[PDB]
Amino acid sequence: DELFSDVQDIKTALAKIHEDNQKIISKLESLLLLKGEVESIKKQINRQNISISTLEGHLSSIMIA
Amino acid sequence: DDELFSDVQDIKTALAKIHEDNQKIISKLESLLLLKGEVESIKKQINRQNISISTLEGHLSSIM
Amino acid sequence: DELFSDVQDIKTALAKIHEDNQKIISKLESLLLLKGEVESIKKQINRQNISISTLEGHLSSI
Amino acid sequence: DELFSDVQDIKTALAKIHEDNQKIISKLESLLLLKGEVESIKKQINRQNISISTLEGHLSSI
Repeated sequence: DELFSDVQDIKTALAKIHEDNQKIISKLESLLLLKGEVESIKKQINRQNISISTLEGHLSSIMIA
Repeated sequence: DDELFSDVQDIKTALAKIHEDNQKIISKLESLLLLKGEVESIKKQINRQNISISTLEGHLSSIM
Repeated sequence: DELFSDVQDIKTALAKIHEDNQKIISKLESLLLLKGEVESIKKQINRQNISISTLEGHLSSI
Repeated sequence: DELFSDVQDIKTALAKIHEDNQKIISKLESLLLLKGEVESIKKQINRQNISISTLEGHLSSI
C-alpha cells in the first residue's frame, strides 16, 4: 500500500542524510589539515621574532659605534 | 490506519528537518573553506618576509 | 505493538539528532568569525613586510 | 512480516547517522582548537610590530 511507499521514502532520505554526512566529514577533515598549516604559520612567525632580535642586537652594536 | 499514518508523517517531517540541518552545516563549511586560499597567501608572505630579514641581517654586517 | 514502540524510538532518535545538529550549527557559525581574524592577519603581515623593506632603504643611506 | 524487517532496516540506518554525528562532533571539537592557534598568531604579530618599531627608532637615532 501507500504504507510501503512511505517506508521506502524514510529509508531513502536516511540513505541520503548518511551520504551528506560523509561529505560534511570530508570538509571537516580538510579544515583539520588547514589547522596543521596554521600551526606551522604560528611557529614560523616566532622564528621571525627571534631573528628580528638578532637584527636589533647588531643594530645596538652599530649605535655605540 | 490513522495513528500510524500520522506517526509516519512525524518521521518524514523529522527527516526533512535533519536534511535542512545538513544543508546549513554544508553552507558554513563552504564559507570556512575560503580560509584555504587565505592561508596559502599567508605562507607566501612569510617566505617573502624571511628572505627580507636575511637581506637585512647581511647589510647589518657589511656596515659592521 | 512492538511496532508502536519501534516507531516511538525512531521518533526520539531523530529529534535527538536534530537537537544535537543545532549545537553543531552554532559552533560552526562561531568559527566564521575567523575569516575576519585571518584577513586582519594577512594585512598585518603585508604591512610588516613593507616596513622591513622601508628599513633596508634607510640602511643603504648609511 | 515484510514490514518488521523494513523497520529493522530503518533502525540500522538511524544507528548509522547517529554514528556519523559522533564522528562530526569529534572532528568539530578538534577544529575548535583553530581559534586559539589564530589568537596566538595575532599576539605574535603584535610583538613583531613592536620589535620592528624599535629597529626604525634605532635607524632614526642614527
